[PDB]
Amino acid sequence: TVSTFIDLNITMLEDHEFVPLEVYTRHEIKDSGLLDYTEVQRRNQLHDLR
Amino acid sequence: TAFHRDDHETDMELKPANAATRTSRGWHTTDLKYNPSRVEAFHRYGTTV
Ligand SMILES: *[C@@H]1O[C@H](CO)[C@@H](O[C@@H]2O[C@H](CO)[C@@H](O)[C@H](O)[C@H]2NC(C)=O)[C@H](O)[C@H]1NC(C)=O
Repeated sequence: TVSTFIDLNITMLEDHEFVPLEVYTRHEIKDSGLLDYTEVQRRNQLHDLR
Repeated sequence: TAFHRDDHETDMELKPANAATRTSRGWHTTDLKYNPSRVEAFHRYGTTV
């Protein structure tokens, strides 16, 4: 068999899922400061009851 | 140099600190402050350590 047809190949672009990605979370940013003022306050205001 | 209750030197039992939330452990020896007894119309100094 010979053919008079001209081929053409089209495959659909497959699905692709995007997972959530973060370089730094806000908890790491809150921990970036050398002294979280709030936690220092809460610790130091327990001295009499401790 | 300072004394406790203006008293003689004494080695005291280290007592665990009373309970608290979100705090690391601690230990103390004295639970109360010392203030001098009363004599009228006078200045009196009372030490706690
Ligand atoms: C039509 O579709 C593609 C080319 O776009 C070819 O399919 C892939 O071919 C590769 C080798 O080139 C295989 O490893 C894969 O298994 C094939 N499928 C996919 C989804 O990649 C296919 O061969 C083409 N048709 C012809 C006749 O070549």
